[PDB]
Amino acid sequence: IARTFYDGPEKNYEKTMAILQIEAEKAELRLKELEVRRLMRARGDGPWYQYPTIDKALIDHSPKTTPDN
Amino acid sequence: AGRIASFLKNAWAKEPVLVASFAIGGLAIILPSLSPYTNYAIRINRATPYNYPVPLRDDGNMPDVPSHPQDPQGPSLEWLKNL
Ligand SMILES: CCCCCCCCCCCCCCCCC[C@@H](O)O[C@H](CO[C@H](O)CCCCCCCCCCCCCCC)COP(=O)(O)OCC[N+](C)(C)C
Ligand SMILES: CCCCCCCC/C=C\CCCCCCCC(=O)O[C@H](COC(=O)CCCCCCC/C=C/CCCCCCCC)COP(=O)(O)OCCN
Repeated sequence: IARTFYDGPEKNYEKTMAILQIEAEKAELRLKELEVRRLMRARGDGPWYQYPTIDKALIDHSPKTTPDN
Repeated sequence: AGRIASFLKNAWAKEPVLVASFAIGGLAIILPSLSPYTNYAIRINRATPYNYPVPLRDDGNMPDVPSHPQDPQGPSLEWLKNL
C-alpha cells in the first residue's frame, strides 16, 4: 500500500517547509506594504498618493502691458 | 441637375425670401475662403499697436532689430499706406 499509493515523509516535510517560507514571506511583505502605504500617505514624498498640482507650463512669461506684471 | 432647376423655380415662385436668405448665407460661408483680402485684414489687425513695445536688452547679436524707429530694420507698413 505504501509503495503503490503513498510517498516518503521527506517529500511532505520539504513541501511543508517551502509552503511555510512562501507564507511567511507573504506575511512580511503585506506588513511592509501597509507600513509603506501609511508613510507615503502621511508624507507624500513617494510615488504613491501624488495628487495633481497646477502645471507651470501654462504660465505666460511675456511682458504684460505693465512693468509690475 | 435638371430637377434642381424646377425645384429652384418653384421655390422662387413660392418662397423668394427663403431663396434669398439661403443664397446670401451660402455666399457668406464660401466667399471669405476665396478672397485674397482676408490675409490683409488679418495683417491690419496684427499691425495695430494696442500695447507698448518693450525694448530688448542689447547683446550684440541682433542684426534685424532696430536701434531707432527710423532705422531701416523692423517691419514696414508701406503696404498699408497704399492699400
Ligand atoms: C496483496 C493485496 C491483498 C489485500 C488487498 C487490499 C485491497 C486494497 C485496494 C483498495 C484501494 C482503496 C482506494 C484508494 C486509492 C488511492 C487513490 C490515490 O491516493 O492513489 C493514487 C495512485 O493511483 C493509483 O493507481 C490509484 C488506482 C486505484 C483506483 C480505484 C478504483 C477501484 C474501483 C473498482 C470498481 C469495479 C469496476 C467494474 C464495474 C462493473 C495517487 O496518485 P499518484 O500521485 O500518481 O501516486 C503517488 C504515489 N506513487 C508516486 C508512489 C505512485
Ligand atoms: C448653406 C447656407 C445655410 C445658411 C444660410 C441660411 C440663413 C437663414 C435661413 C434659414 C432659416 C430657417 C430655414 C427655414 C426652413 C423652412 C422650411 C419649411 O418647412 O417652410 C416651408 C416653406 O418653404 C418650403 O417650401 C421648403 C423650402 C423652400 C425653399 C427654401 C430654400 C431652398 C434652396 C434655395 C437656395 C438654393 C441655393 C442657393 C442658390 C440660389 C439660386 C441662385 C413651409 O412653408 P409654411 O410657411 O410652413 O406654410 C405656410 C403657407 N401654407
